[PDB]
Amino acid sequence: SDLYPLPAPIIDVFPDEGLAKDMAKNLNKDSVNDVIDQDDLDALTGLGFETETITNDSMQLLERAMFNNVNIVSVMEFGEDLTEFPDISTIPHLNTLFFNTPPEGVTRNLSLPDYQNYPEMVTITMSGSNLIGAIPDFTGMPDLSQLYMADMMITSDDVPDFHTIPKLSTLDLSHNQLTNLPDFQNLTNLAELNLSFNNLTNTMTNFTNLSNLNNLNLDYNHLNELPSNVLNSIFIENQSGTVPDQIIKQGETCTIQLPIYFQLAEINMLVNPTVLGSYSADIPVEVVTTTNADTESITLDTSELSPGVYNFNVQFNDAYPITQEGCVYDWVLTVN
Repeated sequence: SDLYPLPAPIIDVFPDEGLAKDMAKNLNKDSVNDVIDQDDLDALTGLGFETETITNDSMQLLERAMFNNVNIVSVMEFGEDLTEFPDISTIPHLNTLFFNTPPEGVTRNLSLPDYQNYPEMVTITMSGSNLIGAIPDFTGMPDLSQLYMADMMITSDDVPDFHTIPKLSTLDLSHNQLTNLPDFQNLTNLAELNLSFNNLTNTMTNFTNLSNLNNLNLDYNHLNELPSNVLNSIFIENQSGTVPDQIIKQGETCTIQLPIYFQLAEINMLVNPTVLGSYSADIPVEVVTTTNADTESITLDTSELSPGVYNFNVQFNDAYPITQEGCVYDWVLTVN
């Protein structure tokens, strides 16, 4: 069944320099010429890989040995020609697959198979590498409970409405460029959903069926308004957006709508209640600023301004040391 017969040298069981070297290290043997038996493999519970010459093809050579007790695989370092960890039948009890993120300014690409041979899989982590294609709607991992796919250049078309992973409690899609999200129908046990550092703008999906959600990280997105069904679970400290431009007659005040402020306020997620309305100049110019909760509007006293074109903003949740951006919303106000 492809299984090389034992006893035999590592380099003969695993006929690629890179893979053999790593396998030597995994088995605690000094040489790729060192002889291994089945007991040596039965004692393994984890497999690390770091030699960058390993390819998708080389890594398949792993189905030449039976790994009865390995429950974790960790790709700590890897080259361009390793683009996925394969779907082999020799790791029956694998619980965890982990790609470490590459070094600084090092681009790697990874795809994610619809794995059939790891039915006991619980955690997958591929963060830090560009996703090739899309995330499959997984069929063969009925116990998958954590999935980390941050910093992969994921777009909304890459994310399916996952049907066959009902036990998932954590999902990390942070540091991607998501503009929209599926309203998930069978993630009824999802507890944590991380969507920080994305491109969610104005509004997003108001999740109908996330029965067990505790934590929805929306930090560093561009929402004007938060999804009411999951408000308790939201965390935001920073947020940057715009509100629509306006034209007013000289001497009038300016009022904007901004439900996010009062939503955050309601949920005790404002570090600092004060709102600072201001327009730009050599040094930015402050203006008196008040909040009406019933209309979820903020009013700026723009009544002293001469006719012109003004780059306005509102700022709130400022607590410089620990926030870092605060919440900001810009717009152009024309006064005539």
